[PDB]
Amino acid sequence: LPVSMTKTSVDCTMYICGDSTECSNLLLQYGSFCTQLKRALTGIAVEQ
Amino acid sequence: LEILDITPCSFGGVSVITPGTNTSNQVAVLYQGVNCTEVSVAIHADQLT
Ligand SMILES: *[C@@H]1O[C@H](CO)[C@@H](O)[C@H](O)[C@H]1NC(C)=O
Repeated sequence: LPVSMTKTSVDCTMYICGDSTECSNLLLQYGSFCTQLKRALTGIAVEQ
Repeated sequence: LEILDITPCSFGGVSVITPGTNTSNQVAVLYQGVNCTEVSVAIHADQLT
């Protein structure tokens, strides 16, 4: 019986816009879309 | 005409340990998945974002 999976901590800016200030700025125009993803990944780690 | 690799800068994560601010104000910091002999020289170079 499996008990847990590998815990992941993907990051919005580093994954999407690697060290690009303009790209990060245009990501900020998307609102808090990805803070949800960070919170959900923290959650999945916590449940593991 | 030689071969050179390419590596991540230092990509990692920062987690902050703290008791309730109603209890104290001291903090201790984490640096996720990075040998921090590398950040110890990094703070000396002040290259830490
Ligand atoms: C990470 O740990 C120490 C401290 O830096 C050193 O042996 C070396 O940098 C790394 N060791 C391994 C086994 O990756």
